Amino acid sequence: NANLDTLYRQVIMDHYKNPRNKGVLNDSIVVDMNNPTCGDRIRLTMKLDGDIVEDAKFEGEGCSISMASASMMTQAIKGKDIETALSMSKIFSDMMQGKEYDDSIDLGDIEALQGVSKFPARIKCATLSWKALEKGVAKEE
Ligand SMILES: [Zn+2]
Repeated sequence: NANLDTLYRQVIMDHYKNPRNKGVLNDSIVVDMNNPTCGDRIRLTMKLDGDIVEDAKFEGEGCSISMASASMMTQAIKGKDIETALSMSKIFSDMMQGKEYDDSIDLGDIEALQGVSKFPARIKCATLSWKALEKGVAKEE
């Protein structure tokens, strides 16, 4: 269990200390979202080719959970259509609240964030980036 806890922590820390897709995209949708209680803030940019998430980057500062989740999300949604990305967001939200471990879609590293469901107050952290995604694609309708 100690090694297993360390393995969960190492996946999350790999995404936190080696974040994927840091930065700001050219010619993109910009969404800002903040979690004032924990103090997490994310700026998600998304380059859409019509309804295709052609690219997605994020900048931010926050806890390990929120920034790791943003890294994993940007990596997971790249190349998907808006509809699929929103389905993935809903699947992840349900997985965070404990409703459905729907592995119909392979969420990869995102599933390590299931650990955070152990502490309910950090669920918001884990979902910050996904909320940004939804705000992003309700902006360009
Ligand atoms: Zn946080």
